[PDB]
Amino acid sequence: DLASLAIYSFWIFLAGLIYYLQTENMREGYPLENEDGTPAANQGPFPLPKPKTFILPHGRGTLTVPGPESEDRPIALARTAVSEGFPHAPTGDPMKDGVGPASWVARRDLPELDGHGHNKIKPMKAAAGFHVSAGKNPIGLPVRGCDLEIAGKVVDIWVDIPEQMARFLEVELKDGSTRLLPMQMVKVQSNRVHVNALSSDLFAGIPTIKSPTEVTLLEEDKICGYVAGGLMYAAPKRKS
Amino acid sequence: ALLSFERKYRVPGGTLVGGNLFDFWVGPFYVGFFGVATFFFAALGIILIAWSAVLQGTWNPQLISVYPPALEYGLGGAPLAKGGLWQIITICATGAFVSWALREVEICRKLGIGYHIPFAFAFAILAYLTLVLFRPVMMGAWGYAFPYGIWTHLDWVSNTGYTYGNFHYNPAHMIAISFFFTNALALALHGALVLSAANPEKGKEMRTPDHEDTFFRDLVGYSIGTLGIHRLGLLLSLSAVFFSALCMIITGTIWFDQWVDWWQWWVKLPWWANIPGGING
Amino acid sequence: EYQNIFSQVQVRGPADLGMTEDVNLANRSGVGPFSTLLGWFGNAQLGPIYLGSLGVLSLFSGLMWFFTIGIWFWYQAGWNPAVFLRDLFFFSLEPPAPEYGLSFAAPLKEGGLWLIASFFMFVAVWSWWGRTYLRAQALGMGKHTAWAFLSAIWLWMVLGFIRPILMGSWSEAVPYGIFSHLDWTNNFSLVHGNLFYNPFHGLSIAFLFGSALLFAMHGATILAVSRFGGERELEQIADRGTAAERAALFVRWTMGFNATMEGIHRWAIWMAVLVTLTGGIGILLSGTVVDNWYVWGQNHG
Ligand code: BCL
Ligand code: BCL
Ligand code: BCL
Ligand SMILES: CC[C@H]1c2cc3[nH]c4c(c3C)C(=O)[C@H](C(=O)OC)c4c3nc(cc4[nH]c(cc(n2)[C@@H]1C)c(C(C)=O)c4C)[C@@H](C)[C@@H]3CCC(=O)OC/C=C(\C)CCC[C@H](C)CCC[C@H](C)CCCC(C)C
Ligand SMILES: COC(C)(C)C/C=C/C(C)=C/C=C/C(C)=C/C=C/C(C)=C/C=C\C=C(C)\C=C\C=C(/C)CC/C=C(\C)CCC=C(C)C
Ligand SMILES: CCCCCCCCCCCC[N+](C)(C)[O-]
Ligand SMILES: CCCCCCCCCCCC[N+](C)(C)[O-]
Ligand SMILES: CCCCCCCCCCCC[N+](C)(C)[O-]
Ligand SMILES: [Cl-]
Ligand SMILES: [Fe+3]
Repeated sequence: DLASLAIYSFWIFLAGLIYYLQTENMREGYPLENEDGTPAANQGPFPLPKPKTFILPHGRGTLTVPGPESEDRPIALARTAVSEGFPHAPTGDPMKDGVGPASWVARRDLPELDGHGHNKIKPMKAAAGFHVSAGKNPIGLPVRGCDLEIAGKVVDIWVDIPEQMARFLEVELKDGSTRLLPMQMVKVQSNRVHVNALSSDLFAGIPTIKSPTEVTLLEEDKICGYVAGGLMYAAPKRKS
Repeated sequence: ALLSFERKYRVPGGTLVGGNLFDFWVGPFYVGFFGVATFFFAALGIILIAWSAVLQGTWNPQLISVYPPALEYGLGGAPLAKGGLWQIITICATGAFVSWALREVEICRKLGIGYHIPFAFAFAILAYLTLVLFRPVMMGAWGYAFPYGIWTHLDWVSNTGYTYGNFHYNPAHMIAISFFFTNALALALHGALVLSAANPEKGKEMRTPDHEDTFFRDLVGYSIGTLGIHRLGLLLSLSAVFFSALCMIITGTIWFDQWVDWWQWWVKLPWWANIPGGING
Repeated sequence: EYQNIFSQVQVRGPADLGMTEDVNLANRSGVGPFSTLLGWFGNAQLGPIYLGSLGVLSLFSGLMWFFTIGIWFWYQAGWNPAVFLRDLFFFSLEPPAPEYGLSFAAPLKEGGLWLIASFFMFVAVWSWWGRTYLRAQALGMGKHTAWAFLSAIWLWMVLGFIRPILMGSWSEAVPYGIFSHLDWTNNFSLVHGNLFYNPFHGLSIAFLFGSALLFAMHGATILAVSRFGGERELEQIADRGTAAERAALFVRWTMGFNATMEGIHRWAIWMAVLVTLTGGIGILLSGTVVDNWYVWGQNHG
């Protein structure tokens, strides 16, 4: 009858849909590799999809996925076992080297632009008309690390102009230079900003940005990866 | 094997129990101590379900059903064949669910990300425990719990609901249904909005978050934004499950009459309770 | 630790008049105020809104639907505001009696008003649909919102329009009332032998529950990786960063399959539209083709 026909029709449609969906989610990170980087023999049941091409705004070219994958940076790790499946030990400083939870991806050394072609993120001192409108203004507060020591003070907020939100604190260190701190990794309090991820001695190691009025997508990743990695790698200096 | 970008994340550490003992993967799967625990509880539960199928006399998946003890066993144990298997399996299922949440915390620590996912998953574990643990304990018998069976768990929903008239009248049920409905709407919009920007009119360049905020403002006058939409989806669905657990923890415990009759507090309010006409008097 | 559910600091700049593209700027309002309250969770800015011919048409229609129902509620209350307040949930604007078939000749007090209000609702919703399509066109975006919106319109069209016509009477349609539309739903299932046996109801429930699982996982994830700029999803599609990598590896290490930044949004749109798509088929077949889902399920078909 007509209802059994409808419910068989649907299950076949759903099989096709799941297939389409699984292959759409294969457009990054494939083909699979062995831990030495050569292509794995077994790539799974579904094949790769035909490539698609994104036209990027503002004259920044195209992207085609799937397409040639390369880390485009050195990975300072070594095998800890003789068979597949075990962890890879850092061979140096995992925070200096950008591995594990401190990892960064080699994105474009360009800033993200808004719908008009201007830099998305600007320090507030250069964003006309932008001010703190609610909450505690962190500018001027000292910054405390997880070792309960003071590493610097907030000298600006870097803001998302089109989305009107704070994205980075700009911290001045005891030697006069500044670093960016992700907003999502600080705790603003009445009389201080507290940073759980980093101990005070690790602030100088935060990657620095090359022009002082803009931050590129690559530097954003290095900064954020570094700060997040301190949760694992700076635990020998965390207190309650 | 490994995603092309995966090797740099497969570092030692982040575990909560065991140190480096179970700090390894099987194919794509992280294991960890709670990976082993999950496998142990799951394996045990499955075996116990197959044993339940032997005692019940059928192997059809649409017919297998593990029932709780009868109501007369109160909150004691019961023989295996008559509710004991449900009791052990219920323990196993809790072990597997909690181990799953904790294995996720371990995955979160290695990856250096926040704990929002396992936290969200704990609300689903909470709704399950309301149905099989908190509510039966408060009502004084395991028998008020639901059976493990594809279709019989549905029969329990119908019977339990109709014990109180049309269950639609539970006011916490009403609120929970709203969050479920609003969640699905917000998920459709969120998916539609990102894709419509990534995938513009043919030959046009990729749009920007600005186009996304412009679209919603043009349409309804307000855009919650790209961080807010994800805050919203988290809150909408966690709320829906919270009010689900609530709508059942109060049913049969503090309210046990027909749910439609609860609404007579509004109607009987003294200033209008005797004005004639309308629908009520 | 900081969770990113609410913002610690709010910043504000000039009001964002928005992207222009091919939009007719003559039809954008002024910006509303800024809400600090909304600012803790999402954006603070209200406005502007776009109102063209379709927008006025849809809004005037929808108000006329709302008012027609509320005028009837006042009549049932004998125009007594205390009765109106007391019995608000119990008032109901019912469709014509079965005797009137699909005819428009039913008297106002016995269904004709239901038809007026349904006509206003019919206009209101389809105008709004064309509006979701044309707002996307002006900005140069895909029509994903309009097509997804179509999936909800389908269930609504089935309940109040297509099924009544196939059944041959307007009385099959849903009444306008709080408790009465709840009763109608309960009644519908009893009369068709338990909707729990309707396999499309069962799938619909799966996608509804699944939608909650998915938005829970997706929103939790993006907040979990918002320390790496994760919520900036379009740029992460154009130029994968460590947020997208870590979000994928969570899903891989947890349950073994892959999820890209774009891919996860295809799951999102489909999980959601499938709720009302399958739902509409389950209602459409109830009473037209299948009288009793329990009986139907006994022959498994
Ligand atoms: C005749 C039936 C009654 C009725 C009686 C009931 C009863 C009875 C109950 C509900 C409850 C609910 N009803 Mg009601 N309900 C009716 C009509 C409706 C309508 C409608 C349109 O009419 C709607 C939308 C709803 C909606 C809902 C929700 C508010 C809620 C279910 C979600 C939930 O608890 O998730 C919570 C999620 C879970 C429990 C899932 C947990 C999953 C676990 C943690 C992990 C699973 C792992 C799994 C084993 C792994 C699988 C293996 C794989 C290999 C990995 N009801 C009618 C009037 N309703 C239920 C509720 O609120 O429960 C708390 C409930 O008990
Ligand atoms: C939530 C409120 C009610 C309830 C009311 C309903 C109603 C009403 C319906 C279901 C439906 C289903 N419910 Mg139930 N159900 C509840 C509690 C549960 C629990 C639990 C808490 O342990 C589980 C595991 C299930 C499992 C299921 C499936 C048999 C089915 C599809 C689920 C789905 O898509 O979810 C959303 C999840 C996803 C999309 C992710 C993938 C989930 C997979 C498919 C789960 C497979 C579980 C498997 C069959 C049993 C595991 C056994 C062991 C592994 C051996 N229900 C409580 C008692 N459930 C529907 C159905 O068709 O039933 C016949 C249906 O109509
Ligand atoms: C006693 C009651 C019966 C029952 C009777 C029904 C009936 C009858 C129906 C459902 C339907 C549904 N049921 Mg059931 N259901 C029962 C038990 C359950 C249980 C459970 C026990 O746990 C659950 C979880 C569900 C779950 C579900 C949903 C999956 C599904 C509705 C989808 C949806 O999004 O609708 C909500 C979405 C809409 C109604 C779409 C609305 C779109 C329109 C265009 C919006 C216009 C808004 C308008 C302009 C007003 C705006 C106001 C202002 C702008 C703010 N049912 C029992 C067995 N159920 C529906 C379905 O599809 O079944 C197959 C349905 O019709
Ligand atoms: C809180 C919001 C929603 C939510 C969220 C959510 N679910 C989640 C997560 C989150 C955030 C996860 O992180 C986690 C996950 O990893 O998903 C991919 C999970 C997940 N939610 C799942 C299911 C699920 N979630 C549901 C609901 C919801 N999940 C909520 C609506 C439902 C519903 C509505 O019914 C189901 C069925 C899984 C896919 C997964 C958890 C997997 C897990 O715990 O694996 C360990 C357990 C086993 C491998 C099997 C153990 C077997 C037992 C020992 C025996 C069987 C006992 C059982 C009681 C029998 C019952 C069968 C009958 C009822 C038919
Ligand atoms: C404050 O008081 C005043 C008077 C100012 C205003 C008061 C307003 C009030 C109290 C409003 C209350 C509104 C309520 C309670 C509304 C509830 C609505 C509900 C619950 C609706 C539920 C479902 C509706 C559905 C499924 C409707 C579907 C309708 C259609 C698909 C339309 C089909 C079209 C038809 C039949 C007509 C077509 C005719 C032609 C000629 C094309
Ligand atoms: C009901 C939509 C959600 C809130 C948006 C309200 C309308 C925003 C437009 C306000 C602008 C009008 N005005 C007079 C302030 O300029
Ligand atoms: C569950 C509530 C829904 C969120 C809506 C807006 C809530 C306002 C939250 C304000 C809290 C911010 N504060 C003051 C703690 O910094
Ligand atoms: C795109 C997500 C795929 C999820 C599908 C899950 C199917 C579970 C429900 C199947 C059983 C329901 N029923 C009645 C049709 O048998
Ligand atoms: Cl909550
Ligand atoms: Fe997203």
